[PDB]
Amino acid sequence: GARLWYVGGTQY
Amino acid sequence: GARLWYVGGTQY
Amino acid sequence: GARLWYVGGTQY
Amino acid sequence: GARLWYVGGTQY
Amino acid sequence: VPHDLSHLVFEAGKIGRLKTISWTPVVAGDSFECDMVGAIRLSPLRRGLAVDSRVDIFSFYIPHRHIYGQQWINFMKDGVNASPLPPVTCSSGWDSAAYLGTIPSSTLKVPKFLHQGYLNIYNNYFKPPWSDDLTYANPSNMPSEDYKWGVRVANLKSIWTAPLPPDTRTSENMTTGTSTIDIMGLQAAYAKLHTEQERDYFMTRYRDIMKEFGGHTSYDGDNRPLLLMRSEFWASGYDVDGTDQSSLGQFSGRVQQTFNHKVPRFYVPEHGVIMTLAVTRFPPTHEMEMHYLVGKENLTYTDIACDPALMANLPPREVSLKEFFHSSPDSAKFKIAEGQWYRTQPDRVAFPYNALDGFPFYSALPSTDLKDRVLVNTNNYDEIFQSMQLAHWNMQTKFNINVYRHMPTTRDSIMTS
Amino acid sequence: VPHDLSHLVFEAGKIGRLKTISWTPVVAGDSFECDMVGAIRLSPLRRGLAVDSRVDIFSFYIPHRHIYGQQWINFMKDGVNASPLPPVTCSSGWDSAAYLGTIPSSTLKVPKFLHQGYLNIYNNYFKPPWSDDLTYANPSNMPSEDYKWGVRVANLKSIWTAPLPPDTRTSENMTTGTSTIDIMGLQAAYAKLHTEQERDYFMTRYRDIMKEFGGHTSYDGDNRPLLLMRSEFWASGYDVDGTDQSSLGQFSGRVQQTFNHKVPRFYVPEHGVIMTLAVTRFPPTHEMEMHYLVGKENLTYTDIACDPALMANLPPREVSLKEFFHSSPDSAKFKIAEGQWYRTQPDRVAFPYNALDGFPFYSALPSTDLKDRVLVNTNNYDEIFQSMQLAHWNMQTKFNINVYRHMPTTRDSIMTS
Repeated sequence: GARLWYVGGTQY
Repeated sequence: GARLWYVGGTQY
Repeated sequence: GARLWYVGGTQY
Repeated sequence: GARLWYVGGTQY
Repeated sequence: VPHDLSHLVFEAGKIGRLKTISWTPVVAGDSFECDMVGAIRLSPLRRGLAVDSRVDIFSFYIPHRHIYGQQWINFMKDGVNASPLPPVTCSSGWDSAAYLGTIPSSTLKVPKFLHQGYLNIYNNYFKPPWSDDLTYANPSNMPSEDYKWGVRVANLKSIWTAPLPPDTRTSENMTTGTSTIDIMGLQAAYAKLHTEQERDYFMTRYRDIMKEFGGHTSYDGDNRPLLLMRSEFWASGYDVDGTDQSSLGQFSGRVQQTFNHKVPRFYVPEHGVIMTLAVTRFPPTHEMEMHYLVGKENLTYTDIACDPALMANLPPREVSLKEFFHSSPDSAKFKIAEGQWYRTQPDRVAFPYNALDGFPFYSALPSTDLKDRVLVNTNNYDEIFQSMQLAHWNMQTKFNINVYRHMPTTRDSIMTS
Repeated sequence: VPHDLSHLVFEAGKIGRLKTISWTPVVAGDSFECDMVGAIRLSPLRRGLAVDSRVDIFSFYIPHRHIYGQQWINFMKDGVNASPLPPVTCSSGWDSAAYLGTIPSSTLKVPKFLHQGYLNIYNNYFKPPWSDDLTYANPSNMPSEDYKWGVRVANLKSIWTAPLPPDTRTSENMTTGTSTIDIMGLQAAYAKLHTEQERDYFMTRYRDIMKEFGGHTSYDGDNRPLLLMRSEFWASGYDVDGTDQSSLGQFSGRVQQTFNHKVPRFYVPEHGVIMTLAVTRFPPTHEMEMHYLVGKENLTYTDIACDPALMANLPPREVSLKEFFHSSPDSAKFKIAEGQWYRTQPDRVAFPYNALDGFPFYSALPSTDLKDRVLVNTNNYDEIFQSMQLAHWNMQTKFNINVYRHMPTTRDSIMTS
C-alpha cells in the first residue's frame, strides 16, 4: 500500500 | 492570474 | 568560409 | 576489436 | 573503436557489508556497457536451506572532478605537465583495500577516487539518512573490517529496524505570554514546525528539499555518484542429503545462484571510474522479537482501538528495545509512529529454534544503540555456516564489458613512425 | 499559477560595456518565459546616419548555489532558522550598482548573486579567453566606469582586434645531445607541443578541453551561468533635415530601433536569478588602419606569393601596431597567423574623414597594450554624439514576463485563518 518507513530520505 | 491588491473593497 | 579568429575559446 | 598483443609474429 | 575490457572476477565477502567487485577507469566521451554474469554461493551452511538471501548489485559512475575537485580541473587544463594526482594511503594487509576490490599497490597506496569514490557512494545511498558521513581520509583510517569486507549496509526495513529519526521532536513549545497567547503567532508556529518536520523525516538531503520545491538537481549540484544500474535478486540452491551411518537424516543447504546484471550502454561525460559493488543480506529475522501489543503490558484505548482521529493526530511514540524484545533493557529507546504496530507484523520464530545453529536468523539481542542496531550486525551469521575461509559468500563472474572510444591503436602507438 | 512579473525598463549606457537591464529572482521548480519588446535609441549624433550599430541582448540563468556554494546548500537544509545570506557592499553613488541594473539599497549594499552573478557571466562569455578573471569582491572594488555603465566587452573580430593568444609560442626547443638527436624523442616532442598548442588556441577552458575529448560538461561542472537566450540586431533610424538659414544642408541622424527578445519558457531547476543584459557596439572601424602588405615596406616571397606550403607550415608571425596603423610604435606587438593578411581586408576610411566628428569610427590610435586595444575603447565615441545626459544609448522596453508556480495566493497569506 502506502509508504511506511521514514529515515529522512533513501537508505538502500 | 489571481487577485493581489487588497485595499478593503474597490478603488478606481 | 572556415574559422579565422582564435582567442582560445568564445568571446562574445 | 583491433589487434593488441605483438610478440614479433604468431605464438600459439 | 570497441575496446573489450572483459575480465573474470573471483569474489568473497561478509553478509551486510558493501564491497567493490569491479571498477573500470573511463575516459571523457566513451560509451560503456557491461554484462556481468555469474553465480553467487554462500558458505556451506550447517543444516538444510531455510531462507533465501537477497542480493543487490550496483553500478555507479563517479567523475574524477567529483573526487579531486579544482585540482582535477587544473590538471586537465595544465595538460601534459600537470602535477601528478596523489594516490591515497592504505593499511598493511594484502587484504587492506578489499573494499575497493583491488590489491594495494606495492607501496600500500591506492587511487583517491577509488577511496573517496567508495566513500561518496556509501554516504549518499547506504548510510542511514540521519546518520553522519564517513569522512575517512585514507583507507588506513577506516576500521579493519570496514575495509576488509566493506562498511555495513542497513538492515531490511522492519518496525524496530527503521525507527523514526532519533532527533525527531516529540513536542514543540511556543513561548506564550503569561495570560494570553497570540492566535496569529500560534498559526505561524505551526508553519515553522512543518518545515522542520519535513526536513527531519524526508528532506535530510538538499537534493531532497529541492525536489519538494518541484525542481531538480544534477548529480553535479551535490556531487553524488550517479547510479547507472541496479540488480536485485534472491539467491537459492539445494540441500545435500548425508548418507553414512551417522549423518543419514542430516542435510546441508547448497546455495548456487546464477545471476546477471546489465548496465545499458552509457555515455561517459567526463573521465572517471565506474564502480560495481555487491551486498548480500538476510531479512532481519530475530529469534526473540515480540509483537508490540503483546510485549507492552497494560493496553489502553489508544493502543488497541486504532481510532483514526487519535493515530492521525498525536506525536511520535518513544519506545524501548523492551517493548519488542523479550529481555531487552527498558533504557534503549527509539521513536515510532503511533499505530505503527497496526501497519505491520514481525516474523515469528518458535523458541525451539533460538538454540539452533544453521538458521540465517538474528539470535543475539539488538544493539542498545540506534545506528548499530539498524545497519546490520553481520557477525550474528557466523554460526550459520560450517567452515569458511571464503567468508560468508563467494562469487565467480565474468564481467563482459564493451567500451567504444576513439583510441589510437596497438601498432600506431608502438610505431614511432 | 501564472505570476505576471511584467515591468517597464528605462535604460541607458555607454557603447562597448555590458550592463544589466533586468533581473527576476526565480524559485526552484518554476517555469519562466519573457517577451521583451521596446525601442533602442542612440544619443543624437552630430551628422547624418553613416553606420548601423549592432545590439546584443542576453538572458542567463545563474543558480544561487553557484554563488553561495556550500553556504547556500546549508541554508536550504537548515531551513527557516538558516543564517541570513550576507549581501555585498557598494560605492557611494546612486549610480553605484548601475551595472547590476539596480539601485544600491539604502545602506549601499546589494545581493552577492547580483554581483558575483554578473562577475560570473562576464568572466565566462565576454572577457577575452587568455585574459584574467574579474575577481572583484564587491562592487566597491570595480572601476568607477566598470560599475557605472559596465565592464568593457570585446571589439568585433578584425585582423588586429583578434590577435593570436599573446602567450603563443613562436618556437619550441627540444634539448638535444651534442652530436645526436633522438629520432623517437623528437616525435614525442611534437606530440607534447600539439597538446600545448591546442590548449593555447582553443581549449583555454576545462569545459573546452573536455569537449575535444568527445565528452560534455554540465554548466554545473564548471559553475558557468547558463545562456538561455540570445538576440542580436542592428539598430537604425532616419536623418532629420535642418531647415533654418544657417543649418539648411545639415542633418542629424535619429536612431530609433524597435527590437524584441523572446526567452522561451524555461524550467528553473533551483532557486536563482535570471539576468538580462544589453551590449551596444560599432564595427571596429579605425580611421588610420593600413593593409598589412601596404604598411610593411619590403615584400618578400613569403608575404606576397601565398605559397600554400609556406603558410601551412611556419610559426605564428609577431607583428606590431606599426604594420597596421600609420604612426603607431614599432614596439606594440601581437601574434598573427601567417597569411592572415590574405584571408581578410580592413575597412578603409579616406583621410578627409579623420577630421570629422559625427562618424561612429575609431579616430585615435590603438592601445599599445593587447587587452585594452581589443576590449573596445568606448570613449572614442564621445565625439560622435551632440549633447548627452542619456549616455551614448537609451532604451525603453516593456518586459512581459510570465512565471508559473505553486504559490500560496494573495488572500490566503493575509488570511491568518
